[PDB]
Amino acid sequence: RVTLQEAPGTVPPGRLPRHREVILLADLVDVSKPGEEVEVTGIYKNNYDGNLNAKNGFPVFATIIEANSIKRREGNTANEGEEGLDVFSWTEEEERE
Amino acid sequence: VDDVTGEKVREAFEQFLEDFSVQSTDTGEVEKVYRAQIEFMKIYDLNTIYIDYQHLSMRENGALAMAISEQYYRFLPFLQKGLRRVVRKYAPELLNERVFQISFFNLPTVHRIRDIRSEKIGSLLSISGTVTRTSEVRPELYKASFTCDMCRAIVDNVEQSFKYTEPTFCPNPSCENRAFWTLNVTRSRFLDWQKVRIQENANEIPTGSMPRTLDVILRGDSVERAKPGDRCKFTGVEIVVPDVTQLGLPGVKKTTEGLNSGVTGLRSLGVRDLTYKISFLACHVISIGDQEVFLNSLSSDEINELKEMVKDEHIYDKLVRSIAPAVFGHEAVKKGILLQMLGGVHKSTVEGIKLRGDINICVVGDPSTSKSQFLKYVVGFAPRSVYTSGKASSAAGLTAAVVRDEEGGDYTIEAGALMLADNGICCIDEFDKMDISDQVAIHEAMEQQTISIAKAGIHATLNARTSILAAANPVGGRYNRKLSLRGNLNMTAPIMSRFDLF
Amino acid sequence: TNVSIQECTTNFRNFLMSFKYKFRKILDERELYYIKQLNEMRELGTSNLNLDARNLLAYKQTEDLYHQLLNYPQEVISIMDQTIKDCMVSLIVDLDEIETKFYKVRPYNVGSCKGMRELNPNDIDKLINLKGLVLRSTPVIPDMKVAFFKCNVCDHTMAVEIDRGVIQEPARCERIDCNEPNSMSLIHNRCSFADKQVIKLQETPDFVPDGQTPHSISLCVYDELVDSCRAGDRIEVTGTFRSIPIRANSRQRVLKSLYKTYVDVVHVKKVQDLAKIREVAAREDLYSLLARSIAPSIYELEDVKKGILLQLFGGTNKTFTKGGRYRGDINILLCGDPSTSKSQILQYVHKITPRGVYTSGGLTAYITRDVDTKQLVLESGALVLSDGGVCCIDEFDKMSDSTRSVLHEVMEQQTISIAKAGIITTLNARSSILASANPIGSRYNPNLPVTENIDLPPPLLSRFDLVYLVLDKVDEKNDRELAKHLTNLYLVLPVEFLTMYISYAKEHIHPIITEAAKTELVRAYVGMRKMGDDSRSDEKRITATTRQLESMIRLAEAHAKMKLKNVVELEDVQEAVRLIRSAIKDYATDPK
Amino acid sequence: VEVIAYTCDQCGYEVFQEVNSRTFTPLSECTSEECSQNQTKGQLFMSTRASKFSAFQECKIQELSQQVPVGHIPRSLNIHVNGTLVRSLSPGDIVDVTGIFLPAPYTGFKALKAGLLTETYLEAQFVRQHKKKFASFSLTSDVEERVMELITSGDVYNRLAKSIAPEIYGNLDVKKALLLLLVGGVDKRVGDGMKIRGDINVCLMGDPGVAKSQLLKAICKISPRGVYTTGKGSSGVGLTAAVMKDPVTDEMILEGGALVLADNGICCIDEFDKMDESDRTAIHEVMEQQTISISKAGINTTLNARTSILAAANPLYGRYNPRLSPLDNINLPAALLS
DNA sequence: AAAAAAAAA
Ligand SMILES: Nc1ncnc2c1ncn2[C@@H]1O[C@H](COP(=O)(O)OP(=O)(O)OP(=O)(O)O)[C@@H](O)[C@H]1O
Ligand SMILES: Nc1ncnc2c1ncn2[C@@H]1O[C@H](COP(=O)(O)OP(=O)(O)O)[C@@H](O)[C@H]1O
Ligand SMILES: Nc1ncnc2c1ncn2[C@@H]1O[C@H](COP(=O)(O)OP(=O)(O)O)[C@@H](O)[C@H]1O
Ligand SMILES: [Mg+2]
Ligand SMILES: [Zn+2]
Ligand SMILES: [Zn+2]
Ligand SMILES: [Zn+2]
Repeated sequence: RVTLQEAPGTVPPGRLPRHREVILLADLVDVSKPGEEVEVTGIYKNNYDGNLNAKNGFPVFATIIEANSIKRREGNTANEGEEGLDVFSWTEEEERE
Repeated sequence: VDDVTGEKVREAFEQFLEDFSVQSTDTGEVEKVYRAQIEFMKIYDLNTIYIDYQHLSMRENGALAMAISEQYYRFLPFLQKGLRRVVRKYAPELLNERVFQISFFNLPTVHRIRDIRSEKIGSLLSISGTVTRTSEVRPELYKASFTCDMCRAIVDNVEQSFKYTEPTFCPNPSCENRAFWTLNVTRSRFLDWQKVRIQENANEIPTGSMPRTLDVILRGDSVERAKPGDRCKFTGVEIVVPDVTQLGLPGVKKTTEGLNSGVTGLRSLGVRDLTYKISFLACHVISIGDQEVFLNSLSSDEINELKEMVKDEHIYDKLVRSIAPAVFGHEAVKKGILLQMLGGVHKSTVEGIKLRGDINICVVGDPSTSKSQFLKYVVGFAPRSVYTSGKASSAAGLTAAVVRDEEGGDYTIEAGALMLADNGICCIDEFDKMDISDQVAIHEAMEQQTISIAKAGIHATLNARTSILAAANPVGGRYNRKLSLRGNLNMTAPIMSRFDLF
Repeated sequence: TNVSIQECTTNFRNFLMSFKYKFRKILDERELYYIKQLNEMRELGTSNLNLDARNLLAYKQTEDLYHQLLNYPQEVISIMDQTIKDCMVSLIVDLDEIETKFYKVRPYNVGSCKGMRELNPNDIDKLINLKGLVLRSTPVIPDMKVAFFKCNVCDHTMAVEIDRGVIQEPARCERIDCNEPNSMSLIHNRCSFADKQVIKLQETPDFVPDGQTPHSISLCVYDELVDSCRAGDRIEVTGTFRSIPIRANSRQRVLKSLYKTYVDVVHVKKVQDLAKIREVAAREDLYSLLARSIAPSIYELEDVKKGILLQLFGGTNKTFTKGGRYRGDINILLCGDPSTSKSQILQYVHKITPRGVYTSGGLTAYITRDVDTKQLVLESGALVLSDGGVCCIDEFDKMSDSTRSVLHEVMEQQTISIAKAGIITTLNARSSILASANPIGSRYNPNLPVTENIDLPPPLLSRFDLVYLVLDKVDEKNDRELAKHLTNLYLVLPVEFLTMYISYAKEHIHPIITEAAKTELVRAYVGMRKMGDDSRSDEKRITATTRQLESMIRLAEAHAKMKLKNVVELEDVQEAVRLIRSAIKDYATDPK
Repeated sequence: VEVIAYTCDQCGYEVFQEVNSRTFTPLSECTSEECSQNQTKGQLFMSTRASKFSAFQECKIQELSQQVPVGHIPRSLNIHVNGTLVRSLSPGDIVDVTGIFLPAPYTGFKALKAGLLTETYLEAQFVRQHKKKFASFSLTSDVEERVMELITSGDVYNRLAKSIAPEIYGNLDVKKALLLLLVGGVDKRVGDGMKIRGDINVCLMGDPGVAKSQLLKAICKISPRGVYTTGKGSSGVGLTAAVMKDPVTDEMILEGGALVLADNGICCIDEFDKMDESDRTAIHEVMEQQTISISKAGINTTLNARTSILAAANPLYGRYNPRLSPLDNINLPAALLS
């Protein structure tokens, strides 16, 4: 599990970022690295919490994101030529070419 | 027990909802403003309704308006029932069963924070202050559905309170709810929730005393509507919140002087004392501080004035004359400012190379020849513009800076004037006395339209798409006609090439 | 006890209807207060009584009630309030305004003021008087008075009274038709509450002779006493003493052997004139007297006093839409060797002016971490606090470097913005600046120009409205005059009248300039332009700037603001031009 | 509390309870006969008027520097005082208390540890204040004949100067100046309220090895109001009071801007060129009996500073020079010097 | 409470 903030390039200027929690199951372990901007496709879910209810005094629930796909987006902002989780991967026909 | 008073106020409420029948203008014989509002909710799938207090005021005088305003919490469900009744009388398909919300606005008066007193609990009120902090938009349980585990019966529509409440009985005769219930997440209905903090303005507060603080809770469509630092007016109902920690919970459990108004003697409290604190609930927030898309905003003046301006023959000759009428002379400076404000096209190559599409202008002159007036006018006219001095007192300076708490895990950046001026005009004054860090960051921010930093384990590339306008003073005070721009100014040669006009 | 219930009420009622302060007058040895005050209440509609103990002490039957009040405060006060509730109706013989209002007393001067350094446990539940300084207040604390329950099964509600905070919960709904025991649920937001507030108080510093530390005593107030005191207030209070056990561990029923002490109070005290204005306003030489009234001890220095008084009067402010607002503030700087008593004038103007902050060489808003409570609060600076007044700055030379730019922001725009911790906003200042500076070295050498000696940026000096120089040079006559004057002091002045006159000038009076003065202004501008060049093509310094123009217009308008006029005259513009050019004539360096 | 009483809600006798331990527990049901009946009659409540109280105060005592064996840190000892002996002792004096040495349970900390270890304290019975008494020059016959002897002694100031510090030789001018300082100048205001301060501000200049520090120690010892400070070394001496974050509750008791006994005190400083900007600004605030008005958290409890200033320092070269003398001065701003 | 690393003046 990992903490996900907002990208400074998309936050409104002079404001504060928002944090969420991301859960990585098997085959997704150590794919992400600290300091690396990423894009995660996942499922949004909610669960109960006690201390969170105690501090706010209202029936509030915590939210987490379980990852289903991860795409690195560090440096290479050009993301229109082709689609996919990775743009540096080749098929057999591309190797033949 | 039938609370007939609630039924009576609900009947009057639905009556003036259905047949208000006010007239706005001469051509507006009968408007039926709330019927038109319901039509709007039909055609756009909205859920909230807005009611003016003044329009409510003259209906039955104080027999209805005061009856609703004073005991707002007492009669809220009756108003909800009446609204649901009229909506399902006039638009059943709108219900496809949904949380209707009502927001009252245009109250006669607004109260200060220091005038908040306990006798107004449950009464409609309006307050104002400076918002200083917000919170994340967390989901909130509103109507829970439960399953009796040993018999798998369904008990739903369980209204909640300031604690997470489970049912108390199982309708199945053979079962007697000895076991507890399992919450059905996919059957429950959640609602938005955000808590903001407000304090007294600098105007009201006397002497050197500390400001008074209050906590406001938003709900529904009014989330993220009060950004920090903005002075806003809130409309809602006074409430009181106890300490849930003393209350029974599944989880485990100035101030040291005590003397709080503790209350004890209940079943669930045991030997614990219950305290209370004042909090405000809000329902209405306001703040007091493509060419075809534009053509879609159609009006008689929109067509006529724009067509006349387009079809004229001496627009330009007039246009420059209309910029900064206060200043005297300086025609070319006005034309240059107009050209800057129009701006240039922005294009990108096929391989991802960006081309700068902005105009940068510098103004040089001897002291007191009305150079700051243009800066002030363009700040007051051009949207999303920021006025800034050349020497900045903050650590952000011009571009950005990194700040971290002492032994604190913040490692966050703070935005400089160039960062705030995104998609706008930055107006720096007194360009001469900039320092080396800014003096070398600017000619990267200008040409490449981006700012990059890598310090103490955090790296980022911030967007700084700005159109800069600057002013300066020649070395020695007065411009020496004998020499040239390079001789008089102390700016570096690469900076001069950055600018487009002088 | 069961003694004061019967006869004390009748005795104090008799002396309520039969009191006269002539008894106190005779006791002093140099009139029916209660009935006339009750009639004043009847014609006013308020609910409030004041009651002094010494007048209560002057009567022989009442001093027994005095002693019984000392022993048993609560019962005596309650029966007194009931007696007054009856007395209103007994005296009116509209009965409708009485049944809505209550009645309370505010006794005072029961005994001598006692300090926190001498409070024996023998004085528990007795009336004492305290003087002190308020340290901190607290937000209003709701207090339970009436409970609101509901039988959730049958949706039936009942109201339950409480006593001593402890509430006896009903174990079953009163409706025997359902009669279920566990169907009763409390409703938090449909009850009734009272507003309790806790005040922290510190002893006055006069009780500590040997450099010890002061002590703090907690206070409690109710209803009308809420928010009656703020931070730094010096008050005197009258109330009873109290003790309370400490819960210690909130999980158990164990109690500490020591009781916390706090005081519950019922009393607090702190520590058509326009006709007179126009009589003064019609005097011909009011200008000189008004200028010389501000500084009674300062010898000579008439022109600077006139300038300071005029800038205290202030100019006009306008915010026309198509052009924007124009500055109405006047800023003055004082320079000279540290032998002029120039700080005394700063203190004079600070205390004379209605609003103003006196600081030294942080001054603006900054986000702060609250000390006692772990929260974040935005706090405004000294400059913001002087909106509409005069901000006094001392030791202007040692201004550091980061704050100076802030001033460069606050004079040319009069609006300071802050962007920290996610908070972006703009704040209004609209303040006047009056500062003093010292030259570098033991003396200010006349040969060197002003810029080097003061060590200030040329633009910051340039953007001031005026500047004054003082040069104390050794001569026989002036030294003799100062010696005589100071020795005579060592061996015609108005009152706060000045303050209310200034307020009236500020906010009732909005004078304007006339067409006639425009010609004189243009002629003066040309005249100071014509001096700026001579018979040589050397291109002499341009001394006639538009800053001079704004200076004369503002000064002339402020002169018309004085004397309660509505349109300017020539005398205003001659006074303004003479005042500015006197300072300019002393601005020359060693050449020329 | 000594005896705690409960009112019984008109149910006859009011039940009493007695506790000597530091932890107390209340009652729930009472032995009233109608309350002892098979159903309750009123809940018992504690009555403050009927119960008996006693004044309580606690202190701690430190070992003297003489009695500590070498290489050791002095220890402490708590002490409890009850009754009429309350407020019979003040911080900063040498006393010899007689009392009872008693144990105190460790269960108050509630750690379930220290199965046999317990804390101990002393209970006061009788105290001799000892030390000395200033007596506020209370008039008495003996000192009256003493001042008669002084009057018969004739000229006195030279003798007093000779009698201050015989250990240091000569230097009669500085001793005469100190004597004139000890009395004070003209004070108590003038007409119209103009401020005049009776304290004299004198500074001593000299190279190291002149025993100006020794004379300063002598004048501080002989003057009851003397206080010695210096640049840092101790932080709670300048710009802050001694009650910062002191109480166990961390109540943050504070006056704001204040110095050490600045009212009618004799501030003595060695190495007057050493202190940082904070203490120098403090002196610039105390100039000419000016009140201290430094605020941090909305406090404005200004301390009325009226003190004489004693400053001893040297030029940073440590010696005098034949060249221009203001170049040496004090290496301090001339405004303070004037 | 005390040691040690980092960015800005
Ligand atoms: N005139 C003197 N008579 C007697 N002792 C003297 C004299 N001058 C100096 N001393 C000796 O000097 C010592 C104390 O002087 P000290 O060095 O503290 O003076 P200082 O000028 O304040 O210097 P520093 O700042 O270096 O401490 C003592 O041992 C004292 O005996
Ligand atoms: N219409 C105008 N024509 C010429 N000068 C003007 C006009 N309006 C204002 N001014 C003057 O121009 C000045 C603008 O400031 P600026 O040009 O930046 O000089 P400085 O650098 O000395 O502040 C103002 O002080 C004002 O007196
Ligand atoms: N003309 C005068 N009349 C009365 N007192 C004076 C005069 N000139 C100087 N003084 C005295 O000399 C002192 C001058 O100090 P000042 O120059 O105000 O200090 P600062 O360096 O704070 O400006 C004053 O305290 C004042 O008592
Ligand atoms: Mg020494
Ligand atoms: Zn079941
Ligand atoms: Zn029922
Ligand atoms: Zn009983």
